[PDB]
Amino acid sequence: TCPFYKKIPGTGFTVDAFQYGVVEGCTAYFLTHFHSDHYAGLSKHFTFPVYCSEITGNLLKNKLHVQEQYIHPLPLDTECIVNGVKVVLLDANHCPGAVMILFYLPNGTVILHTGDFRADPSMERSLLADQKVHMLYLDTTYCSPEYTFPSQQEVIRFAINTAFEAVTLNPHALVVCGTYSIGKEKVFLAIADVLGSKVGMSQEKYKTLQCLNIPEINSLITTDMCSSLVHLLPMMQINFKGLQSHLKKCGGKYNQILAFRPTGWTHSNKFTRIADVIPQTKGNISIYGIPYSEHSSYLEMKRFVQWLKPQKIIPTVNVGTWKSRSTMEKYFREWKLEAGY
Ligand code: NI
Repeated sequence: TCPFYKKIPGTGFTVDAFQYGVVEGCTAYFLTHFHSDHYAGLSKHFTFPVYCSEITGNLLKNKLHVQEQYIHPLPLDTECIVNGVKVVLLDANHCPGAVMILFYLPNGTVILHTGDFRADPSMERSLLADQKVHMLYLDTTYCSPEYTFPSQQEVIRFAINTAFEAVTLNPHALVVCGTYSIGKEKVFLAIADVLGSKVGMSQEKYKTLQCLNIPEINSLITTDMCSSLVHLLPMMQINFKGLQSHLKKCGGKYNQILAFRPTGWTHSNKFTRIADVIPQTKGNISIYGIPYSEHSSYLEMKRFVQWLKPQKIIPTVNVGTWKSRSTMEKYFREWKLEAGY
């Protein structure tokens, strides 16, 4: 049974609700982005209308096999009518294809559903500038003041400088970057660009990247591993055993691995500056964990919400415990008393 925070009142609409069978009353199923917790349930046997971005629709067709007749892609930043209701899709600054959805209800209420997002001041100059929002369905992944991490640009600067220095010292070093979903592609693309290399990967990951409308992608990636000195591997292989086993497969071309694990937040964030990050090392293998986030920090979240001034907030993440729900409600009331709405 579908929970309340995935339903849009006054409509036949649901958001990120594919794991509950046929939802009674649902005439259109929205999908915010192609991450497994959100698409859980979709397959080639789905027969209801799915609304999404172009990039998410390319992934639904090629990777899950959903038939074409049930995929409804919408352009971004454009007023669209769906089943008699005006909607807009906005860039969520999450992974490729990720959107927020503005719903203009027949009774005059306006609802923003963030999906998953990383709030940014540039959102204050989108179509959200133009009118009031009554209800906010909010990605609360990092809604606590301990969740701190740097800008994506600082993190990429660290990764590029780390890789360029290691390979310039040792032209026989290989760089490896872990992945388990779409998102975070700037990590491996920026490193391969500084090294003058294409990125090598499996056929399955190449297929996924070919769905993402990245300009000039054919110049950036390949399935020919031997030609490449930046390789992608599944995240589960990013450990000393997995990486040893990978170096054997390269036929004595390389004598050192430098590997990156993009994570979300980790408690090493509470003490260490990005500058000061050190790897885990065994022998000719070193592994860096780098805090590249595609969700809002506490501070970015609070600024967005204090600017938007919603009448009501419904969290979509951390909703399963009384303590998490209570904690989030306290911060929403602080923010409202501080800013005066
Ligand atoms: Ni996500």
